[PDB]
Amino acid sequence: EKFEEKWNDILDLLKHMVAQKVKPNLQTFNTILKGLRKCYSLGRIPALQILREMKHIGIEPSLATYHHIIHLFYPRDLSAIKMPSLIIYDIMNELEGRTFSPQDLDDGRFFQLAMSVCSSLRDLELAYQVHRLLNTGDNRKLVGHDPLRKVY
Amino acid sequence: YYVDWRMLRDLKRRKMAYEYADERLRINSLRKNTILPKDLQEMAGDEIAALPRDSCPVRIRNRCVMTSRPRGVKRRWRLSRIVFRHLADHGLLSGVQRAIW
Amino acid sequence: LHVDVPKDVTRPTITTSDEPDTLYKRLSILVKAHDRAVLDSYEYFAVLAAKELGISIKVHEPPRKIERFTLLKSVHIFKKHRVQYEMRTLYRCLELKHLTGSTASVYLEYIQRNLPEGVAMEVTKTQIQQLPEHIKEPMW
Amino acid sequence: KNRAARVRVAKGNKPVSYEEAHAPHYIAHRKGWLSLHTGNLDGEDHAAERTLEDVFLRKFMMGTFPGCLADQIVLKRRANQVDICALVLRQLPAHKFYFLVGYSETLLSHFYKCPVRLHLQTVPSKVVYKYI
Amino acid sequence: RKYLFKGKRLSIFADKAFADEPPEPEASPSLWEIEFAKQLASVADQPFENGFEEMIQWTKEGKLWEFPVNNEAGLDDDGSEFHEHIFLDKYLEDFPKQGPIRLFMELVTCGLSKNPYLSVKQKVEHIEWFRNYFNEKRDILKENNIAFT
Ligand SMILES: [Mg+2]
Ligand SMILES: [Mg+2]
Repeated sequence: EKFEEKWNDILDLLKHMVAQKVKPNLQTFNTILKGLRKCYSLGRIPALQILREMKHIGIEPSLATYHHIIHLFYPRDLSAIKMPSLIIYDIMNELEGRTFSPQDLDDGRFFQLAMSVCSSLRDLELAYQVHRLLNTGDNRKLVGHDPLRKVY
Repeated sequence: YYVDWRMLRDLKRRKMAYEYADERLRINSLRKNTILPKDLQEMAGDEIAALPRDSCPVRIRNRCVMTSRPRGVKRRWRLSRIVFRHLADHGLLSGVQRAIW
Repeated sequence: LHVDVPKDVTRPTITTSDEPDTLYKRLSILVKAHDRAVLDSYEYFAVLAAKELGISIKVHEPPRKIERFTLLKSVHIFKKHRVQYEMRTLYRCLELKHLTGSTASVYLEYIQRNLPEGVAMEVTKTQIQQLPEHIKEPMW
Repeated sequence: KNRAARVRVAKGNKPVSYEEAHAPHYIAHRKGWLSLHTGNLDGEDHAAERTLEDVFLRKFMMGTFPGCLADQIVLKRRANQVDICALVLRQLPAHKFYFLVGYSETLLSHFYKCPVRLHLQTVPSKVVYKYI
Repeated sequence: RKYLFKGKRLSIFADKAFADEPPEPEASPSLWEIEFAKQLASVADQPFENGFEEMIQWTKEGKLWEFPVNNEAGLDDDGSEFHEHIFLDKYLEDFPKQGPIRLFMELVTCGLSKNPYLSVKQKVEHIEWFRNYFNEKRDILKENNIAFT
């Protein structure tokens, strides 16, 4: 019923992960962010904090981890198109030239979602950056499956 | 089904010779020398005789694998002259041509 | 591709070991085929590949072999009437010189993977190594 | 008279392909070899086993593509790879060819324990070299 | 403003001074871990793009020969050595040290040493067969003045 209680509960599981000397993995953070996509409005500040904590621990954000942050910051059913967020530009700068490997089950989703946000923003320069990232190394393998390859 | 009952008998002769190859080698070695007592050699002459007749490898005949023809076979292809000519005259053997010179 | 080009193509990892490399004084590659033209095309591909990697190569044509045999033309009798068949083997020898073991593996893979159908190779590597350490010093 | 692999004359109404038109003595002169392996080269082994595989591979393709073969198939062995190049008439629907290619490749790769690939060039109809 | 890596973090966890202390295979791969790995592969599973990518997959699966060709790839005779194949007189100790049987077994072990089509285990089996054969024929040998074992 209450998000604040719900969030404090999920955090309690994380606190018991340190009491029992259990270290988190990529999936642990990806799971929390995938859950946060329900509360688009209130999950923005929590979502950024997780990614900062991911780097400090030493877990490397994968394409799936950004796929969730994008969904949370650029809603498809977004009425407020007047002043969209600028995070997508920073993410692409962060991932410029990097090569990625399969490390989660939502890695394919990232590329299809990134182009959609570009079409919504009508920024063709960003679309070239996203496509340029797809061509580096063997990133082409994470474009998506039959449903998402033709959408991208 | 094999081509005929003659090819079937030949196939069994080939599989019983493989079973008795080491045995017939070890026993026959005791006979093909002049270093062992003749009493042992006379007895080894009968142990080899007692083995089944189809274990003997000289009862194998090379037959065309496709027509089971006993004579006329070419050992490199295992085919009779008649079957070989049919494949050769149709361009189906790799590198076989007619000899003109 | 006119506008869409790979950016940073991934290349295999080649790690230099600490073991010393083999030294091949000579490396003779005898290709065989029923067709002379295929050997000519393979000779051009192999000589071009060697020259591009820095390898020293020479080529000659060992004498061809023709194997002929006779058969009976008819299915029954008519002994005097026969049919003769032949198989022709042609050779091209690619003699390479002064190759390290890393250069000979990459070259042989590249040319063996591109060996046409109906072509047989016979590599004859000639390695050069020092004397055994025991043999170096006479010990009674 | 010689009767071997010779498509005899009729009254000018018998279509014959390039392969059929030429008698055995034109092998290596006007027409090449349908199968190309290294087993008949000098000092090479396993001619018998390559030849038996060819006989079967030809009977398999005739039955698997019944009435859909425009000419005899060409077999090409490189290393352990086998390559089957067949001229096929455009009788069957396109999707049926994809099924028979997947089936015939997998079945022959598990039967001879080699990688086998099928290469199909579709013709609108049989190509006639001459009418004899 | 919305800096991805500048700002407050949850801070529930601490910097990993110790990293990956427990080994990855803490137990033999469970069904849960074996099945998740199969799904990770499917994430990047795309069809072959050319003959090179097809050949790359065949090689990893053993379907296609490795290059340059090695005619003895995967053919190790029990990790034996040349001295094991060539020097076989250790196995003739049970036999008489001299006499006709020794003269015969010398010829047998000489041929076995020159045999490239048998493994050491098979060669030993040939020697063992003769040991049991002569043991059975002890009485005939004794008549001929040959003493076996
Ligand atoms: Mg019958
Ligand atoms: Mg005989």
